[PDB]
Amino acid sequence: NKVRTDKKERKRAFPQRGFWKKQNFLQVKNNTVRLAFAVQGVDLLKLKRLRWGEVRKGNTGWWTDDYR
Amino acid sequence: AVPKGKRSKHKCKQRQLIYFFDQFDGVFKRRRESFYRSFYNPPYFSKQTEQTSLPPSVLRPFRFPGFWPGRFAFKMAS
Amino acid sequence: LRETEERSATRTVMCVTDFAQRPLMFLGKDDFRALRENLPRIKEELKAFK
Amino acid sequence: TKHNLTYSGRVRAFKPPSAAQRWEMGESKYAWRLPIPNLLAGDEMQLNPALRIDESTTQMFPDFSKPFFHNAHFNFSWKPEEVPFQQTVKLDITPWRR
Amino acid sequence: PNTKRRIRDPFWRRSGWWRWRQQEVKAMNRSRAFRRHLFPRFTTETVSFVDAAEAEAKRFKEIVAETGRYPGQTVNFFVPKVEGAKLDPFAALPSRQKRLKLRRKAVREAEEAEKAREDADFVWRGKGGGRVWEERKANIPLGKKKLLLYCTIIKGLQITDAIDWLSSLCLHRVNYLLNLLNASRKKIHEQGGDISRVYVESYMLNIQGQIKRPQFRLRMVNLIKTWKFAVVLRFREYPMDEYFHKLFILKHVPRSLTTDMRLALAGQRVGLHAVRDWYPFLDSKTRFFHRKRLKWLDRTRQFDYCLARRVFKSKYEENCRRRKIQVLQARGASDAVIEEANL
Amino acid sequence: RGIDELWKGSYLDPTIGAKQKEANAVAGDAWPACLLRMK
Amino acid sequence: KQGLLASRFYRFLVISLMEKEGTFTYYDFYVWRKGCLAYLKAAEEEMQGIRPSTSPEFKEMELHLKILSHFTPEELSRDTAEHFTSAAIKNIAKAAETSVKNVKNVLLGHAIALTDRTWYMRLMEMQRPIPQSVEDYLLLAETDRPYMIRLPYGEKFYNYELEEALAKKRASERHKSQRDVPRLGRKQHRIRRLFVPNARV
Amino acid sequence: TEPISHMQEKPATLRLRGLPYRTTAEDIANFFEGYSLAGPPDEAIQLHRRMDGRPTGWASVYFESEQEARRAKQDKHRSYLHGRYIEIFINFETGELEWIHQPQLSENVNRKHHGKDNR
Amino acid sequence: GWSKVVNFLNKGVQRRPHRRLPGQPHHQWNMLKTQLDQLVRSDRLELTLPRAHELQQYAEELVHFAKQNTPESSLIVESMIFTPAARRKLFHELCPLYANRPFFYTRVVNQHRLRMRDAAPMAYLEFVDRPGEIRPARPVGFERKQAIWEEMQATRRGRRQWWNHAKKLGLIDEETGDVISDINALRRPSAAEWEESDSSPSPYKMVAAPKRALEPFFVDLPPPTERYRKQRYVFKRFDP
RNA sequence: CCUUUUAAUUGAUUAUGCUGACUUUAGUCCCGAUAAACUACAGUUCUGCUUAAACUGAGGAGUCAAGUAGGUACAAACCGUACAAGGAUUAAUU
Repeated sequence: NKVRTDKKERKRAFPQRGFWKKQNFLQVKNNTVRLAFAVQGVDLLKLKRLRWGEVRKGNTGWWTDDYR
Repeated sequence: AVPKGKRSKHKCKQRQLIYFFDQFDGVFKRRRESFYRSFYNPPYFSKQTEQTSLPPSVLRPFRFPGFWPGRFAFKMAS
Repeated sequence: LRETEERSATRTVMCVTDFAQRPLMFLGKDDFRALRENLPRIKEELKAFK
Repeated sequence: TKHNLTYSGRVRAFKPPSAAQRWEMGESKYAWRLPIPNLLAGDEMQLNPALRIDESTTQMFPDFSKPFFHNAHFNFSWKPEEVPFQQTVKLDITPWRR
Repeated sequence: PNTKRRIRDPFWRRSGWWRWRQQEVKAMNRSRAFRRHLFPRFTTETVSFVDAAEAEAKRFKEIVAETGRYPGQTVNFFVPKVEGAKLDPFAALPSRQKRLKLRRKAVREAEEAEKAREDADFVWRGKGGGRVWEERKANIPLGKKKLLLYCTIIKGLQITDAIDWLSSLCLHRVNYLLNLLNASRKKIHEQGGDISRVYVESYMLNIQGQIKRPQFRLRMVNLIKTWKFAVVLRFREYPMDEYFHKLFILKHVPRSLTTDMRLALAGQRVGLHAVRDWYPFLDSKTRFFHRKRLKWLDRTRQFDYCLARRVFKSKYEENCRRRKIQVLQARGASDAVIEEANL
Repeated sequence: RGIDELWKGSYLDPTIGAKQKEANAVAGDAWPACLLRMK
Repeated sequence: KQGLLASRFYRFLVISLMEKEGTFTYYDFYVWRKGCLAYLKAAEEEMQGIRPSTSPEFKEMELHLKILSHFTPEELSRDTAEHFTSAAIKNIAKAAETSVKNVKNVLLGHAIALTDRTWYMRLMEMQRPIPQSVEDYLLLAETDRPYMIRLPYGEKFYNYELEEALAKKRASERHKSQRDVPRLGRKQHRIRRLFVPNARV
Repeated sequence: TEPISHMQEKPATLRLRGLPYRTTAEDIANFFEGYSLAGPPDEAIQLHRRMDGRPTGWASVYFESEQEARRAKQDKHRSYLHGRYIEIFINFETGELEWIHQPQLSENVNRKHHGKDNR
Repeated sequence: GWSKVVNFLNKGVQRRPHRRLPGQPHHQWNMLKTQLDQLVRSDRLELTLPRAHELQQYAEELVHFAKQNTPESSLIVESMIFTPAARRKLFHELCPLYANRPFFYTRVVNQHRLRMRDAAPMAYLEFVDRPGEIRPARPVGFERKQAIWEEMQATRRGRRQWWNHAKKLGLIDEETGDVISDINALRRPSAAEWEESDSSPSPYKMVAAPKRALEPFFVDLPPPTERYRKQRYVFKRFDP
């Protein structure tokens, strides 16, 4: 829990090889958010991928740079 | 089974040196050799670090100017 | 800030797509009419190759 | 984002039926064919529900005499008379007896 | 891996590594290492390095011990430190970092003074000398046993060589040492030290502690530890004479420098003259045969240690000066600005 | 109609600028008890 | 008269800042600054037809352009201040006959331009009003302006503006005593609470 | 010293990658038509070969000035030659020693709680 | 551990002809087939050095059997491949591209760098002679004949060193004892070309371009590699 | 200082002593069950298991726990989140 009263720290004292990533569930959630934004005309994924100080209007990118 | 006595500082130092040589000749020399051979190719450019990394480059710097016989920079144009 | 370029949508064309609307091929009126004219021989060729 | 997202750990949104979906004070699914609604509509509104069909979601009409799904175009809890007689199959729970 | 690679053992060998054999073999090795040196056959003086701050501290403490009073005291006496005391009896003396700063100041002053001394080209100085920096990094989550490995790797190497070494290892927790090395190199360069002749002379590990976590098991509760350590590195800028004697005479050349030379030659970024220019440092074979040639020329008394040292120093300095002048010219600076930059 | 008074003219008002917000935020002294006793 | 010119100058500043698409390099910064200076000169021409040139702001824009003119082409193609050495900045100041402080001001202006471009891109994509004055910009930037990108594996994101701001913030906040600050879990001095003045009244 | 390989000081250079096996110095010169090289093509264009003479796919092209080299890079980067678009790089240093400014290395690499990548 | 134990435990041990991947044999075969399909679709894959070395042989087998064009080899290729896109790419691009290549259609390049996260050595596995390849592919067939002819004419050393091979290749003129003059005389139709047994003013005429013909109109769509995209990794939050 | 006195309970290599710190074992044991790709011109990797309808007059067949366990930037932070009339009759405005 957030108040750190449980005993969940006991297992973390032992090594484990890896952990499940739940990518199917997380991608479904992310795409739901993306659809909610996109129905209103927002490209959340593009915004998240933009470089610092980079401006791209519409659905444009390196390919637009190449062909323009 | 358990140790019958405490290992001494002298023997622990001996083990330090032996394990250093083992790890050196087993891992570190090889990794350094591979690293120095990789310099003959352009540095790796991870496409997942595009958002923050520099643009791709091929040039590898000459890092000892006191041994460079050529030009260091070109005069400003006009 | 949101203003962009103005383009001219003046080139009539037919688009063929898959089940997901992904484009496969574009045909003009001339190509469409040529295919329509050549149709009858195409059926015979299909029957022969079957 | 509006109500297309839940802003908590809730995964599946629960919404009770809307007032129009209820029966009392709800929207009759054949009122668009009545005289008074058409008199009030004038040229501002068109009441025919066929005009609100989303082309990118609905499927083509099937032949009623051949196997097809009910959910495609009916959107109500009954069987149209235009669909032919259907076979009622009752499970054979004791085949060994016969 | 090769599965037949020869892995070395410092204490045992098939050929026989008993203590008497070690004595004989290391006598041979010492003799060879000493004979590897070429020495000038004529010099004007034998100047040796001294540290004024350390000498003054030593004399101050000797006076305190001999007289029981501070130098200049006539009535009161020296008061040693006791439990809870907030006054340092040797507060008047400089700290170690202050002594290092004074050493750098003295090195700069002597460097400037040597440029106006006659016969400065025929003076022997020796190993020690030059500027020294001491850089510390704390909160490293590594233990003594691993830090000893990682520091034994880099001790005695040129700074760029050490950085390449530690970068090749692909170890997450060596990023602390790499950060320390990068920051130290940047700091020395900003202060005006020649990165090309900065070496890691020594290291020191200082424990800070260990954070303990419970580990619950079948019949007992254990405590697993995460270390907390600090590393202090000593960087030294070799004087030009020492740099010459190391790289040119003893052929102890940074592998980073040699790799840069080979890459330049392979990519044809330099002229064909570069091959003979860099022959004394390029490869193992060239270094060995140039050492042989130098030994023969010295034994025939055709080689001149002082003239060779002067040529090497002048070439190095002129290359650096050309870099500075041309980087200034790349900005479109005026002739007055360029001239004033040299004063 | 009247509920807007909870945010109108304040820094939560979306229909006004920063200078207007600052001007609205400026305020005087609190009513002294001496003057309050005269009311 | 002057108010309309100032408002239109701000509008032109924002629009010309956002015109360029893709990365924003020092060359793009120079082009945008030149456009702003030319706009100011044309506004002065209009004013005299019926003084911006003599203003310290105008002189500072000229100094910024002069400093930029001493950037090498590769420096102009760069889009971050990560690899500008102190020696390089000193040489730029020497060549431009200016101060290291002014060169760093040029770099800080470019970094602020980058951050503003990102902020404007996000606001425009979400269809939110863009601040239309310096006052609105300052009022909104205290709560809405982006400052960093969070990266995996603990790698650091470079912001010249954030570096400077964090250095200044640490300098100001350092050695600010917590003697009279009530902190959870620390015993309080009741008598000192009774007689030491409190500035929040 | 007339040959570029013989000069102690090299003109501004560019490096080209993506060259098919058929590529020749004359083809590279035609690709750079309209841009001033440091000399005749036989000296300005130098294809890189291995010990057996097999093409490496990499070429070095010398120009008369850094301005012309950068203009050529801008104009021809990702342009086509024998059906493959070519990548162009500067291939000379600034003299500022930017490598001294290394980025801060992560001290919190939590490998087991981050997504997969080939960094 | 101790590094010398590798030598100790491998003293007198043979190398496994096949590197074994994790899991059971059916899972290993499925993984190899999936990665072969992806390699066909992408023309190059960044893998671990051992995995590239392992998948190379299956890539070679795929190309070798796809070229043969018989029902049996077609069924073999079908058993090797999964996706229609991979099938189309193989048969319609790689087979014509390798029509005159006898063998050795792929290459493995050691990157000489260890992967950051887990220190895994890295490499590329790529089909040869494709645009963007790491190094240029050597020619085969008449193109190889032309390359050798040019080398022979370039210098006398080349003539001596290719003299005997040139006789078998047909580049030596028996009448005069020298190298032939018109190398174009050795041109012959190749399987990759369209046999001509089948033997400009239109408003929608296609325009010539290096790889595919271009339409004389514009459609506002990104390239296929950018049309559909998603976050590469959605963060999974730690639960304390 | 010296002198006299002191009830100090006044001298610790040892009580599997007590409270702690820090070494040796040792860089040793410990790493849970299946995984790939995200592309130089279209697409549909493989596997384990199968209640995944969310108005159709019906609160969508439970209880209990999380003293708020699936919100939110590759965050073990800050901020936000359970509406019984479900509020957007928002087929509106543009």
